Amino acid sequence: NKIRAELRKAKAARHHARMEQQRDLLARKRQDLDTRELFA
Amino acid sequence: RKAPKSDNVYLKLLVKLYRFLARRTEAPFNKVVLRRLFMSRINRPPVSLSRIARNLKNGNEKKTVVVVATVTDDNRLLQVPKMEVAALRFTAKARARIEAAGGRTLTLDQLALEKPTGANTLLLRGPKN
Amino acid sequence: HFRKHWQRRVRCHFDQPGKKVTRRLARRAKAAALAPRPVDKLRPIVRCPTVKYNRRTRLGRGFTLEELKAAGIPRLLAPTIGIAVDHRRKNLSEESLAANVQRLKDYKARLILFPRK
Amino acid sequence: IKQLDAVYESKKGFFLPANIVSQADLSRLINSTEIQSVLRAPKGEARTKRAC
Amino acid sequence: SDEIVWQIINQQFCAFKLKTTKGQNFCRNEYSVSGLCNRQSCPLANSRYATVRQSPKGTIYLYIKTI
Amino acid sequence: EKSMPFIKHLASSDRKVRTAALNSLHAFLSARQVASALTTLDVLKLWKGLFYALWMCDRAIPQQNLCNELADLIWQLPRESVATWLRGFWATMAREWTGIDVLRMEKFLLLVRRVLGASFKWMKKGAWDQSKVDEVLGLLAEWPFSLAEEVRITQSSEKGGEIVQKIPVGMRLHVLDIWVDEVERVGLLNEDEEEARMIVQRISDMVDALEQTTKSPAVRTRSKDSLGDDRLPANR
Amino acid sequence: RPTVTVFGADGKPTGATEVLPKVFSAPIRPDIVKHVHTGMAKNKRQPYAV
Amino acid sequence: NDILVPETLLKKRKSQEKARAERAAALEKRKQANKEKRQVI
RNA sequence: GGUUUUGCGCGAGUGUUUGGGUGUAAAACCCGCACGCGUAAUGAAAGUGAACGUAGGUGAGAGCUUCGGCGCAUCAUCGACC
Ligand SMILES: [Zn+2]
Repeated sequence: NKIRAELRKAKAARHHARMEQQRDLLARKRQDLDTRELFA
Repeated sequence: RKAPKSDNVYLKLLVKLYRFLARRTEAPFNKVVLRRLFMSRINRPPVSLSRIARNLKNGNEKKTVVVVATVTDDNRLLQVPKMEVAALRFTAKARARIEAAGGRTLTLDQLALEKPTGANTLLLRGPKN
Repeated sequence: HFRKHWQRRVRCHFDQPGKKVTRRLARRAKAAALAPRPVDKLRPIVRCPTVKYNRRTRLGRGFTLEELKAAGIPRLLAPTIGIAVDHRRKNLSEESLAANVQRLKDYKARLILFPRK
Repeated sequence: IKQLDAVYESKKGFFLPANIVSQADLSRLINSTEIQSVLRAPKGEARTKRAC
Repeated sequence: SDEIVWQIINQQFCAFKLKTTKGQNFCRNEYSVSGLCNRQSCPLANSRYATVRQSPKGTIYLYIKTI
Repeated sequence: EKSMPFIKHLASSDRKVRTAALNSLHAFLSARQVASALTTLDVLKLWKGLFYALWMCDRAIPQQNLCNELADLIWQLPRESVATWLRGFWATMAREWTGIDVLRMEKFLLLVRRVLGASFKWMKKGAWDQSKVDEVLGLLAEWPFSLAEEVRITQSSEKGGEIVQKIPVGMRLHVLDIWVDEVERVGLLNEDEEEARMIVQRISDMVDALEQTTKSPAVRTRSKDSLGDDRLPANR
Repeated sequence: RPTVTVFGADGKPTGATEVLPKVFSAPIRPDIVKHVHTGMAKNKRQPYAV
Repeated sequence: NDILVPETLLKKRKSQEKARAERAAALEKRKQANKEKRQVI
């Protein structure tokens, strides 16, 4: 039962790590002379 | 070879440019760039900012780093130094990080524009397989 | 895995835009029937059971009796104003109970009720 | 036109591509002062005379 | 974009092209000096171009196009 | 800030509209107080507008006339703003050098030659004002004959950002090819005038230092040829 | 070119001009246009069978 | 109204003058050298 | 359903088209949440978990060079760590 529990915990941890990676990617993507304004 | 395998008209324009440079100039830089342009994609592996910075660490700074490939941003590299990078294609993240660091993103046509003989240049390749 | 007669048991999807427009017409017909009312009933905020999806929340089946009583909406009158009621669910947590109470209060504050006949 | 601007900035996950060539004029690229200066002397002509 | 338009007009399609089995391709554009579709004379790929044409009135004119 | 609505009509596609916008800019440049208050950002917008106006100019003779007028505006601007005018011109040229196809490249090179000659013949009065000579030579030392690769525009503070502009080897080669012709046209190649001799000697030292310090073989060879031109006092 | 002129109902310029978007400076790739066009033309089809 | 010669054509003409001078010098040298070659053979 | 190669797009991320919005209506355009593969491995398992050295040196090595010297990819050896 501990074997099965650690398997389930590992799967959940992998999914959570993927979600955190997506959040980190979102954060990273968050981090007058131009023609469109001068000739507007 | 005889004809580029790529179907990109701009890649063929670059091929014409570097054929002319290789024929009318004794530059091994121009010759190797022409051969690498003739190369296929899997024979042109992408290079990373971590790789180019690790090659730039020594006194080779202020040399224009030249790679005929896609320059990809590497999340592992935390700080990007100032550098002038000229490559076939730049990913959006890589170009943005280079510009934020203060470097200069160049194309191969402007590379030939500035230094036709590849003076003060640092040639890099990607990892094979 | 083609041991059996997939020739006799292959079914295609050439009617995808037809089913899409049929579903749109069906929801439009429901809207025409319930012209001022919303097309779908209000549903509570519940949590995904399994450990892999604990931190995420979704929509439930219906609101709890305790949540309805706390929000001040009668059980027999909530379905008539468009609130799904689930007698099987239990709160088991003040956090979820308060979240659903806040949702029901927002529904009350955004709802306009007409006076019968 | 004013809405082409808005929609092409509004499309998520897509950016206006950066082209591999900056100066599209290959005639500019070849017949330029820097290139013509850096080139070496020609080894012949377009049409070569027959020797023997 | 003269090289790009030349590539598009020579490698893909040309509404003024009449390719023959006799080894020469003809250009139907009324402002082409030569009757052959080639890089030197293409009115579309050569932004700066010149042509000579005759009016119905017997008068001859020269035409200039610039980028 | 400054209200300058004529740049749009300068970039417009009608020759009459562009001429009217150029005359409006003539009146603007004549207006001394605004000319005294011209900043670097302002001169950058004006020279961008004139760059696109020349870009839109079609025929050879109109192009020559427009280039002459663009060169002649310098005597119209005041003393305290001539330096800003030339610096903004050369910043615009360095920013837009590579984007020009050959057909408009000839006329832009003619404009560069004309403006360089205009600066040299505005250097005039010692029969040559040393302040003007110093300004022009400082300009030539910074943009044309640079010991570095980039030019720093604006200053760094809480009220301003950054302009780093690289100097094109093409503009370097052109100035190395036309400075001898322009000094001959303006009259610094007279051996009697000691002031002229000192000025041309300073220019020769500038291009020579460029010859030893540069890292572009094209720049090296073309500077050597420019120094080897037989019309210079040294090689004669 | 920075701007383009606007023409009135009579075919003569109104006098107003508008800035061209960057989609008109975007690169031209006939090969990709070809591939997407064949994909779309096949995407419009309806099936047939005996 | 004389239509000045383009700057690129000026550069071409200077380069062509240099090329003609080089060609003339080389041709004269080859003439002389061929003379001594004929004598020695 | 697998696999090799060419081209193309993006790129440590990528795939709109289950579906929803939209429409000049089986077209075209749009995307909110998931999901598929990949971006760290090993051990039968408990589980543990990738820097001592410019992520190491030495020698080649394309290429650049102020001719003093710098050295891509990769290989062989001696290393370091999990
Ligand atoms: Zn044709």
